[PDB]
Amino acid sequence: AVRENALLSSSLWVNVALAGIAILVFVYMGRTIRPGRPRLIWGATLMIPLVSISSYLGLLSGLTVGMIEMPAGHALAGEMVRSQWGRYLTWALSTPMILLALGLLADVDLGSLFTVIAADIGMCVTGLAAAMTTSALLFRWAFYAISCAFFVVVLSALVTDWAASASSAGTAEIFDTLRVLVVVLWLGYPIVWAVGVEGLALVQSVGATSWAYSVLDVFAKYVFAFILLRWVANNERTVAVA
Amino acid sequence: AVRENALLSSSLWVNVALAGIAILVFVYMGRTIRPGRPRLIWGATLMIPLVSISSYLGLLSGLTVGMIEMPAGHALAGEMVRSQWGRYLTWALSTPMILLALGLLADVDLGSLFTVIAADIGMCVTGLAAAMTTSALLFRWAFYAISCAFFVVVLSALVTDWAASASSAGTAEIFDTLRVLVVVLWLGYPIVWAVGVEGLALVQSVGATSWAYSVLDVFAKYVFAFILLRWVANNERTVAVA
Amino acid sequence: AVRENALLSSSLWVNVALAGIAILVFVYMGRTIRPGRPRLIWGATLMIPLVSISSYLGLLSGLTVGMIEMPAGHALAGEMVRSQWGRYLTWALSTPMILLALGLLADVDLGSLFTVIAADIGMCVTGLAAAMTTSALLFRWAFYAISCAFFVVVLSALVTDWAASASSAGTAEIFDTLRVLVVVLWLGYPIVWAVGVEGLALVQSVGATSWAYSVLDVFAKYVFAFILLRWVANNERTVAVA
Ligand SMILES: *C/C=C(C)/C=C/C=C(C)/C=C/C1=C(C)CCCC1(C)C
Ligand SMILES: *C/C=C(C)/C=C/C=C(C)/C=C/C1=C(C)CCCC1(C)C
Ligand SMILES: *C/C=C(C)/C=C/C=C(C)/C=C/C1=C(C)CCCC1(C)C
Ligand SMILES: CCCCCCCCO[C@@H]1O[C@H](CO)[C@@H](O)[C@H](O)[C@H]1O
Ligand SMILES: CCCCCCCCO[C@@H]1O[C@H](CO)[C@@H](O)[C@H](O)[C@H]1O
Ligand SMILES: CCCCCCCCO[C@@H]1O[C@H](CO)[C@@H](O)[C@H](O)[C@H]1O
Ligand SMILES: CCCCCCCCCCCCCCCC(=O)O
Ligand SMILES: CCCCCCCCCCCCCCCC(=O)O
Ligand SMILES: CCCCCCCCCCCCCCCC(=O)O
Ligand SMILES: CCCCCCCCCCCCCCCC(=O)O
Ligand SMILES: CCCCCCCCCCCCCCCC(=O)O
Ligand SMILES: CCCCCCCCCCCCCCCC(=O)O
Ligand SMILES: [Cl-]
Ligand SMILES: [Cl-]
Ligand SMILES: [Cl-]
Ligand SMILES: [Cl-]
Ligand SMILES: [Cl-]
Ligand SMILES: [Cl-]
Repeated sequence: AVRENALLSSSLWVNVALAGIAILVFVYMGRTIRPGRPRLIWGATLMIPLVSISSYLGLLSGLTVGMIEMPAGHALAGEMVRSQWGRYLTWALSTPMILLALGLLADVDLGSLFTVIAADIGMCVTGLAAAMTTSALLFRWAFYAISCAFFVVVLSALVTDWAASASSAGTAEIFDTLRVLVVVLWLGYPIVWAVGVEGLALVQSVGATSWAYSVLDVFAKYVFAFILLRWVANNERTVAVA
Repeated sequence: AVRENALLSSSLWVNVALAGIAILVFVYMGRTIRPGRPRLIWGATLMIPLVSISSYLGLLSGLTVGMIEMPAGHALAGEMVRSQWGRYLTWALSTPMILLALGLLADVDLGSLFTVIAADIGMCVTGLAAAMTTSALLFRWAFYAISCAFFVVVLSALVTDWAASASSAGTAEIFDTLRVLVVVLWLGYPIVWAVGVEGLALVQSVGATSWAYSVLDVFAKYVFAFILLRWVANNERTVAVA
Repeated sequence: AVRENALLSSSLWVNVALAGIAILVFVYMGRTIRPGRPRLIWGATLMIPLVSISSYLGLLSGLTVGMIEMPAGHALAGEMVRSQWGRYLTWALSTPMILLALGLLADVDLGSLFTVIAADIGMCVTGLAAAMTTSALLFRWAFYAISCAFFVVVLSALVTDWAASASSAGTAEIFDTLRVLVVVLWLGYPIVWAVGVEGLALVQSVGATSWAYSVLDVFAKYVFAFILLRWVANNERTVAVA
C-alpha cells in the first residue's frame, strides 16, 4: 500500500502524464480522418494509451500491486518482493489492441488475427502465473518458458502471413517499419523480467525494474501508436481501398 | 454472506425469474427461425438472458458480493459497504453479447466489431476497478472517468459506421430503434453508480441501488432482446440476404 | 500446497509429459505445411497442448488449486475438499482454441465462430462458479445447470450451420469424424464433475476424479489434435482452396 520511493513513484506518474498527452495528441491527429478503414484504425490506436493509463492507475492506487514471497533457490528466497502484477494483467488487453491495430493496417485474415490474439493472451496470463507462483522456483521459470512459446507464435505471424497480407494491402512499407519496433521492443519485456527482482534478481531494485518497463511502454505504445497513426493520416487512400 | 433485507433480496430474485421467462419466450419465438443470419442472431440473443441469470445467481449466492471499505473523502469513509461487484464482472460478457447481436443485425465489419467489444470490455473492467479501489477516493473516480472514455468509444460506433452498415444492410429502421434504447438505457448505469453508495452516496441504500440496476437490466436486456428478436422473426428475408 | 498422494500427482505429471510430446510431434508434422489455411490451422492446433501444459503446471505448482468447504446437503458438508479450479479456468482458453481449429477447418462464418466462443466461455466460467460457490448446495447446482445450457449452444452449432459450412468447404468427412469426438468426449467432463467429489461425491477420491479429467484431456486434446492435423497435412489442397 504505502510507497515512499521517489524512483518507483516517478516511473508510474510519468506515464499517466505521457499516456494522457498521447490520447490528446491522437484524438487531434484524427480530427480529419476519413471514415472506414482509417477511422477504424484510429479508434483502435486511441485505446492503446487508454488501456495504458488504466494500468498505471491500478499500480499507483495499489489495487494491482502485491507482495510475493520468493521460493527457495531465488536470490531473495524467504523475502517478500513488490510485484507490479497489474502490468502483466493489463497487457492482456493492451497487447491485443496493438495487434488489432497492426492487423487492420495489414488487412490480415480474421482467422489469423484470432489465433494471434489468443496466443498473445496466453503469453500474458502465463507471465502473470510466473510472477504469482510461490511454491517452487522451477514452476516460476516453467511458466516463463511457456510464455516465451506463446510469444513465438505471435512473432511467427509477423514474419509470415501478416507480412504477405500487408504486401497485397499496399502497406508493406509501414508494416515493415512497425514490425521491427514490435519485435525489438517486445523482446525487452522478458529481458527486464529475467534481469529484475522477480526473475534472476541481477537488479534487485523494484524502482529500477519499474522504470525499465515504463520506458519500454513509452516506445512500444505511445511512440509506436504515433508512427502508425501518422502514416494512416497521410495515406488514407491506401488504407481505405482495402 | 447473510442477507436479511427484503428490498435487496427481491431486486435479485425478480430478475432470476424474469431472465428465466425471457429465455423460455425467446426459445419459443425462434421455433420457426430459418437457418443462417436469423438463427444466428437468435442464438446470440438467447444468451443475453443466460448470462444475466448467471450474474444474479452469483449475487444471490454471495459468491460475487463483498464488503469494501470506503476511503477518506467518501460520504461513508471508514465504513464497509456492500459491493455487488459481480454485476460489473458479468457485464464484461453480457454487454459484448448485446453488441454482437446488434452488430450481426447491422452486418458491420468484423474489424469494427472487434474494436467495439474490446472497448466494451475496457469499460467494464475499469468500472470494476473503480469499485474495488480503496486506497484513495481520487483513484476510484479516475477509473470511473476512464470507463466513461471507453463507453464513448462504444457509442461512437453506433453513431457512425455501424449506422452506415445497417443502411446498406437494409436494417436501418430497427437499428435506429435499438440504438436509442442502448444509448439511453446504458447511460443509466453510470448514473446509478455515481448517485448510489459506491459513488457520491446521494442514495445510501444498497437495496435501492440494486433495484435501479435490476430495472435497467429488465429493459436493456430482456425488453431489448424481445424487440430485436421479434423484428428478426418478422423480417427473415432482409436479414438472411445479408 | 503439500501433496503426498501418488495417484493424484501422477495424473498431473503424466499430462505435462504427454502435452510436451504432442507439441513436439505437432511442430514436426507441420514441417512441410504450405502457407495459408493449412499453416493457420496448424498454429491453432499447436496451442491446444501449449495451453494444456500451462494448466497442469498451475495445478502441479498449487497456484490454481484450493480447499473449498462443502455446504449443507453435500455428501461431504462441513469438510474441506481439494478443488482443481485451475482446470475450469484454463478450459476458458483451451476450449475456444479447439473450437477455433474446428471452425477454421469447417470455414464457418466469423459471426458464428464469435457466438460459439462466447457460449463456450460462459460454460467454463459458470462451471468455475459452480465449484467456487459455498453458501448453498442449490447455487452450486444452479450454476452447473446454466453451464449445461451454454454447452448446448456450443453443440447446436456443430449439429447445424458448422456442418453445412464444412460441406460447402469440402471438409465434411473430417468434420463429421471430429464432431463425434467432441460431442462424446466433451460430455465426459460434466459427468466426471457430477460423479466426483465436487458434485454428488459418488466417487470421493480426488486422485480418481483428477485421473478421469486427465484421461479425457488426452483424447479431447492430444489425440483430437493429432487426427485433425494429420488430415490437414494430407489434404492441404482442400483446406487451402477455402
Ligand atoms: C504495452 C506493453 C507491451 C507491448 C508488453 C509486452 C509484453 C511482452 C512481449 C511480455 C513477454 C514476457 C515473456 C515472453 C516471458 C514471461 C514474462 C513476460 C510476461 C514479461
Ligand atoms: C446488461 C447490462 C448492461 C447493458 C450494463 C451496462 C453498463 C454500462 C454502460 C456501464 C457503465 C459505467 C461507466 C460508463 C462509468 C464507470 C461505472 C459503470 C461501470 C457503471
Ligand atoms: C481440454 C478440455 C476440454 C475439452 C474440457 C471441456 C469441458 C466441458 C465440456 C465442461 C463442461 C461442464 C458442464 C456442461 C456443466 C458444469 C461443469 C463442467 C464445467 C465440467
Ligand atoms: C527459459 C529460461 C529458463 C531459465 C531457468 C533458470 C532457473 C534458475 O533460476 C535462478 O537461479 C539462480 C541461482 O540459483 C537464482 O539466484 C535466481 O534468483 C533464479 O531465478
Ligand atoms: C468524471 C466525474 C468525476 C467526478 C469526481 C468527483 C470526486 C468527488 O468525490 C465525491 O466527493 C464528495 C464530497 O467530498 C463525497 O461525499 C462523495 O462520496 C465522493 O464520491
Ligand atoms: C442439472 C442437474 C441438477 C441436479 C441437482 C442435484 C441436487 C442434489 O445435490 C446432491 O444431493 C445429494 C443428497 O442430498 C448429496 O449427497 C450430493 O452431494 C449433492 O450434490
Ligand atoms: C478484441 C478482443 C480483446 C480480448 C481481450 C481479452 C482480455 C481482457 C483483459 C482485461 C484486463 C482488465 C484488467 C484491467 C486492470 C486495470 O487496469 O486496473
Ligand atoms: C475477462 C476479464 C475479467 C476481469 C478480471 C479483473 C480482475 C483480475 C484479478 C486478478 C487477481 C490475480 C492476482 C492476485 C495477486 C495477489 O496475490 O495479490
Ligand atoms: C465473443 C467474445 C466475448 C469475449 C468475452 C470476454 C470477457 C469474459 C467475461 C467473463 C465473466 C465471467 C464471470 C461470470 C460470473 C458469474 O456470473 O458468476
Ligand atoms: C477470462 C475469464 C476469466 C474468468 C475469471 C472469473 C473469476 C473472477 C474473479 C474476480 C475477483 C475480483 C474481485 C475481488 C472482490 C473482493 O475483494 O471480494
Ligand atoms: C481468440 C479469443 C480467445 C479468447 C479467450 C478468452 C479467455 C481467456 C482465459 C484465460 C485463462 C488464463 C489462465 C491460465 C492459468 C494457468 O494455466 O496457469
Ligand atoms: C482475461 C484473462 C484474465 C486472467 C486472469 C488470471 C487469474 C484468474 C484468477 C481466478 C481466481 C478465482 C479462484 C479463487 C480460488 C480460491 O478460492 O482459492
Ligand atoms: Cl497496459
Ligand atoms: Cl509499485
Ligand atoms: Cl449481466
Ligand atoms: Cl447483494
Ligand atoms: Cl486446459
Ligand atoms: Cl491437485
